[PDB]
Order: sequence, then structure tokens, then C-alpha cells
Amino acid sequence: SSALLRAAYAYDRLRAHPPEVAGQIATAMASAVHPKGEEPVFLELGVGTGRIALPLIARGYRYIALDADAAMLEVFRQKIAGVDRKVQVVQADARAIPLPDESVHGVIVVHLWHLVPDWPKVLAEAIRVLKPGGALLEGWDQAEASPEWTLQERWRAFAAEEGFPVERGLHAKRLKEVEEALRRLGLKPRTREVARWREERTPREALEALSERLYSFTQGLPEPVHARVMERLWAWAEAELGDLDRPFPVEKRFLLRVSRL
Ligand SMILES: C[S@@+](CC[C@H](N)C(=O)[O-])C[C@H]1O[C@@H](n2cnc3c(N)ncnc32)[C@H](O)[C@@H]1O
Repeated sequence: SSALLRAAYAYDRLRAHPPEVAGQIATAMASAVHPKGEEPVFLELGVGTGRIALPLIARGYRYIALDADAAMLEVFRQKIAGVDRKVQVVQADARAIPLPDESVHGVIVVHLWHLVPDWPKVLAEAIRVLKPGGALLEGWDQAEASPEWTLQERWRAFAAEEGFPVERGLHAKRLKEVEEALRRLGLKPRTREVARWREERTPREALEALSERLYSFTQGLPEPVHARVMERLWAWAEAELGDLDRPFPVEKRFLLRVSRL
């Protein structure tokens, strides 16, 4: 409970985008919405803590924030305190959006497909609620190789050594499957890199992100197995990664794929 809420805030701090980057992304998303004269309303499926939503909410756009997770929405509610007059919070499943047909102008989806086996049901709901001329706005972060990549690969290796090998490349495969559906559905997906930057991260911060299972790929392992892997990984890092508090750069990019009805 308090534990679930802390994990939610932890997720928010780990995935936060630098202010300039948040701004670049929000501008690209707002530019893609074409409301013929109406006040544009955005719907985000899997809004989480509101990492993607706040930048837009802050600029005054009507926003419907949908998520199945109560703890994530509790953080979202606190994050938008004082700037929530045009926000509607919704606790529901993206496979059954409680909104009318043709009721929104843009539907935002960032880091959700890989968590939904029957994602085509979500895509169909997004299309159902989008108004003619509406846009599906998919976004995702990408990272280049760094010591964080080395740590994550070491985690994967240790997991396999414990007898629990983990799946690789689900987000990317899922993303391709969705593009296949978007083409087929006549939504003409257009992808563009909307932000590229380098941020600092220390070996210790990367280890803590793994410890707290803040990455979906670390969530499959039984918790005690992850606990054993983390003890191994902290010791390995202390022996092989030098000053655990020395920052290293991590180059990232954010891609936006816009499809239109
Ligand atoms: C990986 S997070 C990303 C949140 C936010 N979009 C961001 O980019 O920071 C995934 C979110 O989707 C939610 N979620 C997963 N499956 C869902 C579903 N079926 N319906 C609604 N929300 C779902 C999770 O609870 C979580 O908040």
C-alpha cells in the first residue's frame, strides 16, 4: 500500500524526462492533433504517473488520463494538484475504455503495448473513441549502449544462471506488430525522432533501478530469485565498475509515431 505508492513515485523519478525534452515531446504531440475548431481533448491509455501527461496538462489541454493501477493514479493525482481543472482521471482497462465513440482528438500510448497480450483490443478501442481526423500518438524512449546496458546484461546473465532466463526484445517486436496493424487499418503511421539527449546516471542509481524492479523486464522473476540476483549484481558492480557514484552518460532518444484516422 504505502509500498505500492513508493514504487509508483520511484517509477516516476527514474523515467522522468529532462524539462527541455518533455517540452519537445509535448510540442510534437500537440502539433499532431487536428481538431477542426473544437477544443482538443487528449486521452492517454496507461497514463501511469503522468510523465507524458503533465507537460500537456501544464499547457492547458483537456486531458483524460486512463490507467488500471490505483497507485500510479494516486501519484498522478498529486502530480497535477493545482493544475487539474481540465483533467479527468479514469481507473479502467484500456481494453474497455468508458468513453463514447468519436469522443477524443488524440490518444497517447507510451510504454503500454508490451504489457498487453491482447493489444489489438486496445488498438480497436483507441480507434473507436477517436474522432474523424483523429490521431493515435505512440511514443517510446530508446537508449544507446552504456554501462547501464552492461549492468542490465549482467543481470540477465545472473538470472539465467539462477535457472530463470528472461525474455528479450518484446517491446520492439510488439511495436512492429502494431505498425503492421496500423498500415493495414489505413492509419498511415509516420515515425519521427522528436528528442535526442544525454543524461547522467551513476552505477549505483542504475543498480537501485534494477533492485526496485522498476523495469518491466525484471518483473517476471519470482521476487526471491531477483533478490538473489541483485545480491550477486551489487557485488559484481562493486568489484568491476569502479566508483559507483561516478556518473556516466546515457544517450537517449524519444520516437513519436503518429497515425491518423
Ligand atoms: C510502463 S508504464 C508507462 C506510463 C506512462 N505512459 C509513461 O510513459 O510514463 C505502463 C502503465 O500502463 C498501465 N497499464 C498496463 N496495462 C493496462 C491496461 N490494460 N489498462 C490500463 N492501463 C494499463 C500500468 O498500470 C502503467 O501505469
